[PDB]
Amino acid sequence: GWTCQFCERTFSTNRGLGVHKRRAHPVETNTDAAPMMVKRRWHGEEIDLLARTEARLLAERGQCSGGDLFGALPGFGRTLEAIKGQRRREPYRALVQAHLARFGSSPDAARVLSELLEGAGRRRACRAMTSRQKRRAEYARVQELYKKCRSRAAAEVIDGACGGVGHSLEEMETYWRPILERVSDAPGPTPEALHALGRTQLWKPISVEEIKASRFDWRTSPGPDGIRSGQWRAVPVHLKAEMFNAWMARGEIPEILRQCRTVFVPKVERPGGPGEYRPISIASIPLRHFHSILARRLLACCPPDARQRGFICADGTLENSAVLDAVLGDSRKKLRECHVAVLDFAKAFDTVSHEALVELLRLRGMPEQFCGYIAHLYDTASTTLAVNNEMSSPVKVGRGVRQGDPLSPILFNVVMDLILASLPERVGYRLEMELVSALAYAYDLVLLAGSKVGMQESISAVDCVGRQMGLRLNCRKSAVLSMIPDGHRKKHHYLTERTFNIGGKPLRQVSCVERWRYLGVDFEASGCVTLEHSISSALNNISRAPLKPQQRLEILRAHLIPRFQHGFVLGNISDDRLRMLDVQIRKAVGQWLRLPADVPKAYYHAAVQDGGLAIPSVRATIPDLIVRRFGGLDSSPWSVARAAAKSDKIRKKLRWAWKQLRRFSRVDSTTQRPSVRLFWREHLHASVDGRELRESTRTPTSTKWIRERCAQITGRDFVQFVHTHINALPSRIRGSRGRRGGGESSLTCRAGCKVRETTAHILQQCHRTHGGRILRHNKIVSFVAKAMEENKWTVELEPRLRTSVGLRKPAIIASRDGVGVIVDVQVVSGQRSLDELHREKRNKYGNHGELVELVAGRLGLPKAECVRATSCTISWRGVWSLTSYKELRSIIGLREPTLQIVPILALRGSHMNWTRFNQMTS
DNA sequence: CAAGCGCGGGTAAACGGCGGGAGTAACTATGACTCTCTTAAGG
DNA sequence: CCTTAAGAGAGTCATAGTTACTCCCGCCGTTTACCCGCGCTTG
RNA sequence: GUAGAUCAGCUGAUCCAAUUUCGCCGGCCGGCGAUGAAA
Ligand SMILES: [Zn+2]
Ligand SMILES: [Zn+2]
Repeated sequence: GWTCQFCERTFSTNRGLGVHKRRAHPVETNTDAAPMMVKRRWHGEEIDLLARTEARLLAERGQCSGGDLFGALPGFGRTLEAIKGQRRREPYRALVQAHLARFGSSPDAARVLSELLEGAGRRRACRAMTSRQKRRAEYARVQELYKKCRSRAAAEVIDGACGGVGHSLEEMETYWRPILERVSDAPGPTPEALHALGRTQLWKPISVEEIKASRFDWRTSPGPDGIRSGQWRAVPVHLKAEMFNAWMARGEIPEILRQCRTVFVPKVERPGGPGEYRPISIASIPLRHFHSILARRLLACCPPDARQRGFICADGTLENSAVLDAVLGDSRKKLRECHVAVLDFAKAFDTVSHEALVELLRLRGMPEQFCGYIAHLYDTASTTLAVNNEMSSPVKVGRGVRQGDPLSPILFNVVMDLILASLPERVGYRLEMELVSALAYAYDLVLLAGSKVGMQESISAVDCVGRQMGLRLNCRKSAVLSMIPDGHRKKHHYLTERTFNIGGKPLRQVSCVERWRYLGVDFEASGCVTLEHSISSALNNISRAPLKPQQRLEILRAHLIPRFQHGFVLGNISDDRLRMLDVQIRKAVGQWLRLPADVPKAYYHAAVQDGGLAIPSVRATIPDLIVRRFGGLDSSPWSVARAAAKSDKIRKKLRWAWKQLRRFSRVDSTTQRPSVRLFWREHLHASVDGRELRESTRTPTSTKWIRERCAQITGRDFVQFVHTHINALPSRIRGSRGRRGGGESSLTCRAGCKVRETTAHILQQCHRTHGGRILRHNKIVSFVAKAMEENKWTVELEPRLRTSVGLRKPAIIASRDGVGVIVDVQVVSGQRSLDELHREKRNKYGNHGELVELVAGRLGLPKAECVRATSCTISWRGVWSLTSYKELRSIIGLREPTLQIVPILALRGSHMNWTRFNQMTS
C-alpha cells in the first residue's frame, strides 16, 4: 500500500520506500533531511572564538559582558541568552583567562654569447619587420605540431575542436591585457600578520656538479629568444657555470633572454570564453635552466609548511586528494559536521604586488642579494601575447609571478605560508584525533572547518590576508560544501541555500548530485563517485582527427590513458565498468587498424617488448596503480596522510585493488612484486595466433618497429605490418574459425597444393609465392650487404663455388683483417625454436670442411680456421634470433639500427608475397 | 529616593547525539549449468 | 593411414553477496527560554 | 570538380593518401624563417 510521492511506485514496507527515495530521488529527500536548529550543540570552535573575543574585549576595556558580545559578534548566530548561559560554564571562563594571560604579554664565452645574442636580435628584428581545404589545413597543422611538442598536438586532438584558441587576439587582449597591465595597490602585510608568520643561505657561487645534478627535460619549447634546446645543449658545462657565475655576481641577465611569449591554455574541456584561459608565460631556455637550479636550492634549503603539499604535486595530489576523500567519507559514516571550502587561486598568480612580495621575501630570512635580484627581474617584465601566429603589442607586466618560471611556484609558496599561518590555530577537522585544516594545493585551496562560525572566520581570515597581499578571491569557481547531520534521526544532509559570504558576494553551495572537480577529479557532496564516460567522445575526436593509424595508437597509448586513469584511481569504479571501457577501447583500436574480431585480447594489452601493442588495459592497470599509490600511505611522513590511511574506505579500496591485481597478474621472480606485463605476456604466448610470437621477449629490437621507429612507416604499410604480425591475413583456415561444415575444399589450398590452406603454407611453400620469396631474399641480403660496405668489408654475394659434395650456395662472403664473413640469410617459420634452426644452418656450413676450404681458397684467407660461418635468421613474423643477434652484434661488427630495420624488411617481404599470391589468385 | 532598565546567578523542559535492533532497493562480485574450438599413439 | 575420446574457453543469465542506506525505541547529556534579583540611571 | 582515388547527387561525404598560411633570399622553379603549451 506504500507508494512513492515522486515516482508512484509501490513498495511492501516504508523502509524500502525510504531507501527508494534515497537512491532514486536525492534532492527532495535531501530537503526533507534538513535538521532543526532549535538547540544546536556548542562545538569547540565556537567556544574558542567566544573566549578569545572576551579576552580581547576585556583586555581593552576591563569589563564586558554578553550585551557587548552580541555587538562584537554579529554573525555568531547565538542569542543574548545563549551567550549568557554558555558564559557561566567553568572551562570557558578558565579558557578566557588563558587567552587573557597570553594576550597580556672568459673572452671566448663573451664572444659566443655575443654571437647568440646577435642572432636572437636579428631574429627579433626580422619578426618585427571549403570543408575539404579546411581539413587539409588541419592536417598540416596537426602534423607540424605532433612531430614537435607532442603533448600539444595530443591535448589539441583529445579536445579536438580546431583547438587553436580561436577566441583570437581580439576577445583575448581586451580581457587579459588590462588585467596584466594594472599595477596592484596592495598595502602589504600588516605587522601582526608578520608576527604570526614568525611562528639558510641561498646566494653562493654555482657548482658544476650541481649543474649536472640538476635534471632538465630538454623536450622544451624555445622562447621568443629563438634559443632552442639544441644550441643550449651545445653549451658545455664549464661554460654554463662561468656564465651562471657571471650573472650570479652581476645580478642581471641580458635583456633579450628575459622576454616572454604569453600563450593561453584552457582549464575546462570546453572553453566558454576568455575567462577560462591561463596566461602561461614562456621565457628563454637559458633563463629557465638557470632558474631551475635556484628553484631546487630554495626548495631544499627552505621546506614549505607541513600543511602545504601543493608545489610538490608531481606526486603530491595523491595525498591531498586521498585525505579529502577520507575526511568526506568519515564525516558521512560518523555523521559529524564538516564544512569544506574549495577556493580558487587561478588568476591569483598574476595579482601579487611586487611591493608586497619584496618585503615578504626580505623578512622571511632570504638574503638581500636574492631579494634584490627578484625585485629587479619582476620590475622589468615585458611580455608579448601570441595566439595562432598573431602577436600583441608589447605589454608591461605589473603584477609579476609568471606561471611558467621555475621560481614562480616556490616564490608563491611563501605567500601561501603567510596565508596558511593567518588562519586561526584551533579550527579544523579532528580526523582520527589528528587536526587537519587546509590541504593547500598550489592552485586550489581548500579550507576545512567543524562549524559554520569557524568556517566563516577562516573565510574572513583568508580574505583579509589576500586583500593585504592584493590577491583577489574570485567568487565564480569557489564553492562551499556543508555536511550537517540530523541528530536524533541519524540522517546526513547538506545545506542548499548560500550561507557563507567571502567578504560579501555570497558563495555557491554545492549539493547532493551536483558534480564538481578539485583538480580534475570527479566529486560530489557524497564524495568521489564515478567518471562521466567521456572516453567515447575522446575516442571519436581521435578517430575524426587527421592522424595516421600509428599516431592514433600512440596518442591513445601515452596521453589519454594517464589523463583519465588519474581520475579513475582517485575514483571508485567497479571492475565491470572497467571491462566495458576496455572493450570499447579495443573495438576502437580495431576500427582504426582494420583488425578482425578473432584477434586475441592479449595482443592489444601485451607490452611492446613481448610483442603486443601496449594499450594499457584499464581493468588490470588500475588496480595496480591503486595498490602502488596507496601502499605508501601508511609510511607517509605527513601525519595527516597516515591518519587518513586508517579510514575504512581507503582500506577497503586497497583490499579490493589487491584482490584484482592478484587475479590479474603474476609474481615476478626477481623483485617478488606483482606485474601485469607478465600476465599479458603469458596470455599472448598461449593462443594459436600468438604461439609463433615467442622469441620476441629475448630479442629487444625485434619489436622496435611498433613504437620507437613507427615514424617512417606509412599508414598503409603499418596497418599491413600489424596485419601480418598477428597473422590477420584472411586465409581459408583463418576464415574457418567458426565455419567448418563446408567441404574440405573450403579448407584446402586455393592454388591446388592439396594441403591444409594455412597462412604459413601460403607464404612459404605455395608454388606461386616462391617468386615473391626470392624477391624478399635478395632484398634482405642486399640490405645487410650494404652494412658490410659501410663497415669496411670486401663483400661478394653468392660465391660461385663448386665443392666436391655439390653446389652449396653461400649468401655473401667478405674479409677484413681475417675473420670469416660467411653469412647466410634465412627467413623461417616460427613453429620451431629459432636457435635450433640457426644451429642447423650454421653446422651445415662450418662443419662441412670441404666448403670451408673452398671458401678459404676463394677468399684467399691464409688459415682455414680463420673463417667463421654464421646465419642471420628471422621468422616471417619478424622476430630476431638471439644467437644471431649476438653474432652480428659482436663478430661481424654492426650498429643496432641496422639490425633494427631487418624486421621491417622481413615483414614487408612477407606481405608483398601475400599480395602477389592474392593478385595471381586468378 | 522610588521605579525602570541593563547586568548577571538559578531552574527546568524540550533538543540531540548515540546505542540497540530489525531490515531492504539496488547494484555487483561470483558458482555453476549450457554452447564452441582442439594435439596424438596404440595395438 | 584416416580418425576420436577426451580436453579447455565463453554465454546471457540465475543466484548469492554486498553496499548504502532505512525507521523505531529508548536513554542521558546538553542548551537556552524564563525567573529573580543587584547596581546604575532617570524623574 | 578534387593534391589522388573512391561512394554519391558542378556540390557533398570516406580513405590505406592528405605540409595549410605568411614573410624572406633568390631565380611559373630552388632554399631559409615564422606558422613551435606550461614546470
Ligand atoms: Zn519514487
Ligand atoms: Zn598452396
